[PDB]
Amino acid sequence: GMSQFQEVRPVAQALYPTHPSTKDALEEARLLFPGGTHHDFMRALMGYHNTLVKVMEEQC
Amino acid sequence: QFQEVRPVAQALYPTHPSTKDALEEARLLFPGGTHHDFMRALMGYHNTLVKVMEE
Ligand SMILES: [Cl-]
Ligand SMILES: [Cl-]
Repeated sequence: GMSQFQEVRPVAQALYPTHPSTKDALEEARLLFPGGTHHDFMRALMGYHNTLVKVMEEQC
Repeated sequence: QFQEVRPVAQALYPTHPSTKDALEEARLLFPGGTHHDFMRALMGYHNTLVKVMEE
């Protein structure tokens, strides 16, 4: 386990940006991680997307 | 290049059991650069998606 990563609840997180759209958020993430492949980039980001959608949906 | 992704499951891509696990899987794919930049990228996405989902 990588202990620098803790569970992030489906609420706004201070000290990190918020973008106009998921499109924009992907654009800005790609600027920070421009090297390495489009495939790996989407796997990383969409894996997070899918996970967060499931977490949000499963709550009450 | 990119298009807006709705706050729904994307069948082409994996799903993980927790946001910790999804961050770990993302860091395996992108081990370079600072923790700060990694989080700016991933939490920027988190914040954006949360805001759409919350209202
Ligand atoms: Cl850990
Ligand atoms: Cl890290």
